[PDB]
Amino acid sequence: TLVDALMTLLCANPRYNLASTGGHESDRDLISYVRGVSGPGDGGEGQSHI
Amino acid sequence: LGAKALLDPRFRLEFAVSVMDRQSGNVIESRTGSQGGSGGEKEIIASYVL
Repeated sequence: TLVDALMTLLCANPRYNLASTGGHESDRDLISYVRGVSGPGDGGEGQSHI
Repeated sequence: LGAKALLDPRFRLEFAVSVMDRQSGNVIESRTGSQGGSGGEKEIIASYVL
């Protein structure tokens, strides 16, 4: 996440969390970092994941 | 993708993982799509399901 934060500055469209899929695809957006979304919450209305 | 959906059984389902407590059948955590999880989070789920 630290590296993602830095990467937002140097790049036109940085691919967050790239090293998770060996170079295949990115999973996370930008906003969730601002929102501090701690993972995907439970479906029972959640709200404990943000 | 579409021509898989329309003619092949195992492409009509999305798979998901859930965590349940011994003392309560209530969801503790369930995950599917937009993983947003560290690389180490993935490999556990991987090895355990396999």
